[PDB]
Amino acid sequence: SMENFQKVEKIGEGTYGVVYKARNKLTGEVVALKKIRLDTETEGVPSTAIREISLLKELNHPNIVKLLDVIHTENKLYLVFEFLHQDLKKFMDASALTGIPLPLIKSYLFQLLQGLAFCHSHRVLHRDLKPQNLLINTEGAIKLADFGLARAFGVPVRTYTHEVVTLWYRAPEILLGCKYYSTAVDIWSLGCIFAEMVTRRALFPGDSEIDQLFRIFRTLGTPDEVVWPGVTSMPDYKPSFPKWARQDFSKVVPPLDEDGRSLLSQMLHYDPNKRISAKAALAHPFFQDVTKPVPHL
Amino acid sequence: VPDYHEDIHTYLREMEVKCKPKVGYMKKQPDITNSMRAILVDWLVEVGEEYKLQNETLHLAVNYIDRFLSSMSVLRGKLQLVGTAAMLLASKFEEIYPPEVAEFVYITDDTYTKKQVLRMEHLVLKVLTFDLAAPTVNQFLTQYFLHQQPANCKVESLAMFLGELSLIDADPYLKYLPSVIAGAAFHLALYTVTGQSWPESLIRKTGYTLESLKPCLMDLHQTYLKAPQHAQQSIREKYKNSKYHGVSLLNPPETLNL
Ligand SMILES: NS(=O)(=O)c1ccc(Nc2nc(OCC3CCCCC3)c3nc[nH]c3n2)cc1
Repeated sequence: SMENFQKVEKIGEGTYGVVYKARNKLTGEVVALKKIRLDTETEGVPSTAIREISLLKELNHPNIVKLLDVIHTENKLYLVFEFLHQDLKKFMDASALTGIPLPLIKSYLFQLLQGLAFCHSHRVLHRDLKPQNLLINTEGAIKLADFGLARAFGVPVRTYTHEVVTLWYRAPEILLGCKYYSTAVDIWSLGCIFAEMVTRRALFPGDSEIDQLFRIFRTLGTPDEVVWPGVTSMPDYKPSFPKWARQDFSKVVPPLDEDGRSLLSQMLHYDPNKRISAKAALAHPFFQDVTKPVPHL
Repeated sequence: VPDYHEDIHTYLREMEVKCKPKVGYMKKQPDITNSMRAILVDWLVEVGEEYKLQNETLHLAVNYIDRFLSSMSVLRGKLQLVGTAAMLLASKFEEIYPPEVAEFVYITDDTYTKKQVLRMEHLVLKVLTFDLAAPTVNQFLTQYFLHQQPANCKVESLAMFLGELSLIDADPYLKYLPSVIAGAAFHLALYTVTGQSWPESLIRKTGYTLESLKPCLMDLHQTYLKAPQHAQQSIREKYKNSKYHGVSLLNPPETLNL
């Protein structure tokens, strides 16, 4: 079954399973193989795999990792994906000295927003965007990967799993326990990633849910009824929260120009209803001169 | 959050056509009949109530069962095995906290073993080519609900009840698409409760009119009128609960005046 693939090396461990780099011996194609340990007398095919496969087969887009095949065994389940060269996290670390040039930041953001707009349009929430799940190739592309936490949503949404999104990239409506969250949770995440590409550091690196909230409040201001109607009735909202003043965005990501700060602020709006959609973001003036620089790997 | 509501509705309209079961498959099934399918479907309603499963889960299970039986011949003593695996897959796809495999073995009062349930899971996945994110009557209703003015909880619950009834009888509901059944159920519910009709705004959204909904609607009206007498009664029982405003005991209209 896996006779045509030669494993080259282990790549990492994401939401579920294990990812290896492999090469197809007949075609030459390098692939990433996600290997799923299955069994009988346990729970069978894991839900994460069922959702990932069914949704990825639907999602064909240049900024979404491509699922090429599913080799489904009685023992193991293998997902064969196109191979990407590295993750954004590793890229930022390597650009430690240089920094990522604005044209590259802009192209990567524009591309991710196309990827995301495509998911949302197809009723899919990603729910785990972070630099380890954003993969880059040697042609200037960046793609969404690790759809193991994804799910299909309904219109209007009902309550879905609360335990979602890595903490540093987690939206305030999730931290405050809202019974409904939607697409705006993925935008909040990409907004933090936009900030991080520029400053080369996490915007909100909290180590607990309350630390995370307080770091967001110190940056964006403690939200009240005026900024966000309903916040004070939210389940984990506390009237004892300190009341920090909002900071000017020029101070939040100093190298960013006015259009950039204007986009960032819209992607980090507290009220998930007013937070900009990926689709609408593509038409933001920040992208007026966007190109696709090929990165210095 | 409407920025994608029409993209999504469009895409589901495309996918219901790709995920549609074959309309005449029961005539190609040697050993099972529409009536054995009803019993299975009625038992799944009970299993969903026992485990407090989402309605969406049940609608997806049924879709899985009808698509599998469209290509796979199954003996009567195995049909519940197919149904158990389908409910397992649906719960995994849709539920925050799905029942464990052992709960599914138990619900069949040990007619089958875990190993058979898990092997059937694998075969359903293979036959459906892992294509589990199917549109359902429920997903369409929930969007149509947004067009009410004002929202009426009874109209919503009654529309859900009617759509659920449609899952039970393959003759005639397999010939109709989810979006169309949802149209008929919403109109029938809205009419029963409020006197009002399929709104103009849903004509603009769906392209469906009362004339195009007619055939499904006459079928659904009869089903609604005969529900207290049908051999399967679990949906009628479920919709007596306060969670669904007791809608199953509203009186159906005697005529629709179309
Ligand atoms: N660390 S790194 O920079 O050395 C490097 C990273 C990722 C890859 N390549 C690659 N990885 C995948 O999942 C890898 C996986 C690891 C765990 C976190 C989620 C993502 C893919 N899934 C489809 N295609 C994939 N391609 C190559 C090098």
